Amino acid sequence: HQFSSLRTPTGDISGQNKNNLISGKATGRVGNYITVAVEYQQLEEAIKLNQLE
Amino acid sequence: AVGYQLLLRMLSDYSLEPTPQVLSNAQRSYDALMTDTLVVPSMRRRGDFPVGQGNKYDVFTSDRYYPGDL
Repeated sequence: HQFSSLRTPTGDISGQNKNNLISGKATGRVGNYITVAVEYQQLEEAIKLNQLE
Repeated sequence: AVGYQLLLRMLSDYSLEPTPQVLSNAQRSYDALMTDTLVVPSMRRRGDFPVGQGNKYDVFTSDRYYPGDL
């Protein structure tokens, strides 16, 4: 929050508008999916590459 | 080979019985033709067959068993 001030010779604040109270917001959202996919023949994959590591 | 096979399949049009010499020539040429294009498949390991410790399946290869299927 932020506020302002009034300067007067005597502090008559009778008609001058007083500080109003306004509240803000900051929203966070979710993004899209980070997707990577592969397709293959598992016997050809397991020819020399075991454990799929 | 192609000519002899065609002659054998075509002689019936004119109703002619082939002679033994033509038959021998045709079969010999066909045998040569089939000899030219002969391929003998080679069997492969089952797939659950173990790979011995002598192959060093720790660092040399990751295969504890043969793929053997393709």
